[PDB]
Amino acid sequence: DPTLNKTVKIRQGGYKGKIGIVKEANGDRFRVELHNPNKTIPIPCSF
Amino acid sequence: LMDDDPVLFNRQPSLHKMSMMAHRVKVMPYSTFRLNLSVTSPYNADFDG
Amino acid sequence: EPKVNIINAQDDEVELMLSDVNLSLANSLRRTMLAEVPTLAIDLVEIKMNTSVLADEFISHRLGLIPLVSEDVEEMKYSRDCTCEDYCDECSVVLELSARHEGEEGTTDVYSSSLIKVSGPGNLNVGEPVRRDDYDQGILLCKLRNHQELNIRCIAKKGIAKEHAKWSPCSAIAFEYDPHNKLKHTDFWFEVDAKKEWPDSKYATWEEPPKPGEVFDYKAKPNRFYMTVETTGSLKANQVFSRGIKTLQEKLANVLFELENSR
Amino acid sequence: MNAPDRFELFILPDDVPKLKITPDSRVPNCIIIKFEREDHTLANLLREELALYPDVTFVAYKVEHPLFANFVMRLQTEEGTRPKQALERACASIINKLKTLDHKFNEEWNIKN
Amino acid sequence: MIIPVRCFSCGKVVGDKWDAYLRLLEEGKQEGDALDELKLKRYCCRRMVLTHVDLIEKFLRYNPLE
Amino acid sequence: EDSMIMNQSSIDRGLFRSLFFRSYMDQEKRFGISIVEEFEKPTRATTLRLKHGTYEKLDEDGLIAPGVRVSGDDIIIGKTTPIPPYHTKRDASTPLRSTENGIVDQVLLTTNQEGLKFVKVRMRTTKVPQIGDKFAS
Amino acid sequence: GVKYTCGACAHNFSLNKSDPVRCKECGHRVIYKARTKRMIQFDAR
RNA sequence: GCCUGGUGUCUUGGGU
Ligand SMILES: [Zn+2]
Ligand SMILES: [Zn+2]
Ligand SMILES: [Zn+2]
Repeated sequence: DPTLNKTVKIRQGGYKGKIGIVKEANGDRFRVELHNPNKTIPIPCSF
Repeated sequence: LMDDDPVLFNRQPSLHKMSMMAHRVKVMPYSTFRLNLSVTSPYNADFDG
Repeated sequence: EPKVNIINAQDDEVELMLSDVNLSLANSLRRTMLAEVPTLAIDLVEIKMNTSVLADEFISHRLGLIPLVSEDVEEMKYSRDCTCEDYCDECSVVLELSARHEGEEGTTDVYSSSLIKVSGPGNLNVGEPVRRDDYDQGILLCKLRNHQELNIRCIAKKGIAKEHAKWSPCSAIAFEYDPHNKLKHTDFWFEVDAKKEWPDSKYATWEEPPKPGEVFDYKAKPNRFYMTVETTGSLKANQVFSRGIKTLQEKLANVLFELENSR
Repeated sequence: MNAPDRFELFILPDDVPKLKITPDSRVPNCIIIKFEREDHTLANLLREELALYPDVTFVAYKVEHPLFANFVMRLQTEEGTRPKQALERACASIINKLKTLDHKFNEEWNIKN
Repeated sequence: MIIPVRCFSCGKVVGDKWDAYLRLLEEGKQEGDALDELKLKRYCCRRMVLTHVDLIEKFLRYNPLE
Repeated sequence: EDSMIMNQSSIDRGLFRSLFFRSYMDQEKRFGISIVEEFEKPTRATTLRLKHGTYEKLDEDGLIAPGVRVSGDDIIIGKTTPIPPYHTKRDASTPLRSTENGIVDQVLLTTNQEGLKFVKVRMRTTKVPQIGDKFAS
Repeated sequence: GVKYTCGACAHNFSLNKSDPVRCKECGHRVIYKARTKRMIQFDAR
């Protein structure tokens, strides 16, 4: 997949506007390591 | 691990048999183990660390 | 039937007596003003340069605590409810700060008055860091010495105190009732004589002492609740009391809606 | 690391109803109302109001665990009245009292302005 | 480290009163009276100003690392 | 039984919050006349038995830069050792401790008494009081 | 290539790893990496 | 295109 480890911004949801990095991109549901709190979240690709 | 699974719970030093009793899991937020207060006595447990 | 008698008033605190209501309503009003009255507060800090002696999130943490003018916040949407792509003019205020010390001597103190509003939902009066006067520099953020620079971009968002205490419009809420303990809701601790050892309420002269003969009225209920609402300047005191009532109404309204729709 | 999101206190998940009514068939005319994403703030307000109505024979609530923002209320009424209807009446009374209360504060406020 | 923005216990803003407090001490006022003039009446707010220790003046002396 | 309730709003305004700092040190070792380890971003094609974590936060000098957030098992110092008798080296890199996270704060680069390259990476994070943390009068 | 900073005189310069580890200006042997190009965000909580 | 290895022996300081 061509978007792992590239920096990302979230445009919908409660985490809208936050920076992150794609930690794991298995399918449809991504794992973004958010920068702002020390947590890695599951998130849909539309976001 | 899910609700009502039995697990064996234990505090060292295991001086007698009620140092190891089976409890039912309830999954909860935050990172401590929670005990109902009336079991602190057989474990000789308290919450000072 | 509820009655109000305002004992004192000024911009940032209202002292008032509340009467002919239930205890639970006075308490729910107290809680709502602390916890659920929306305000505006910094919630995202983009640090492009920070060569000061303070750590990055330390400075960011102080920024979140700066009270912002939140007067027109009711027409503003929550970020989580907006239909747009990333942020925009309808769900956030953008603030900017830039300080620097030129010269090999002395210290440049960075104050909250250097926060410059850059955009915002015009022409609503929201987003300026609150000031007492016009010559008041405000809240100390950092201190700089020769060649140290601080250049940050802050995103302010609408929120409520349930999520984080920086969004609370109140500070303390003083609250008391029945200064002579006629209802007997407390049983006083004493060494020798309970009346001499316990100080008087500051509202002792607003109600009359129990007569020495008087029997206990087991039907009397609490009925007069004196409270003082102090604010931080993010909202005026009269707005907080009004919006507390308003917010509490929609919550009850929302419950009422759900019952007539579940059938 | 295991702290839950603080916004979960008031934001309702899409598959979770704000309000759920079930019967308590063990006694006649009794319902259990589960309130999601609410506090003592709402609950205590409704509870006292309801208790002063003549046709409410039992009202109580508990917040079962402070780490979860919910509570459950139990409401039993006598045979004539339907509990769910009585709850609507309690709601409208308080909305009215607060509307009145907001009005009387505004009037008194301008005089001190 | 540097004066807190808010009182921990009640939330009243105290981060704008630190400069005013040091100036009052030069004029010879006693600590209790200085706090009184600033209208910090509850003792939760008073602890914040009375017991803060200003270490940032010491950290700035270490000649900048750029 | 000796626990205590803390006011969550006090924590929000900064009560008992603290900084935490951890430093990692590494240096190049000598195994022969011209056989030395080398700081670099190791290419997967030329180095065997690579770690499972991400290498994408290293710059070209083999060192991570200040300001980048790191999580557990991320590589922050890339170093290789050649295999004795291409495709000749073995990874000898240092990952962040698995239970930690934070921001890289400062990276020292220098040489030691023996003249080989020498680095230190200090990481900072902030610890916020929570259920289970310990306090005492 | 990579920005550095002199621990004594604060001159900025680059090095492509094979250069010796010193400051061009004063010869100081303690140097520091400059901060990342990327933007850093914090939640101010 | 599945598998996937990072040390030991001490000493010292601590927790209940
Ligand atoms: Zn918007
Ligand atoms: Zn205080
Ligand atoms: Zn130099």
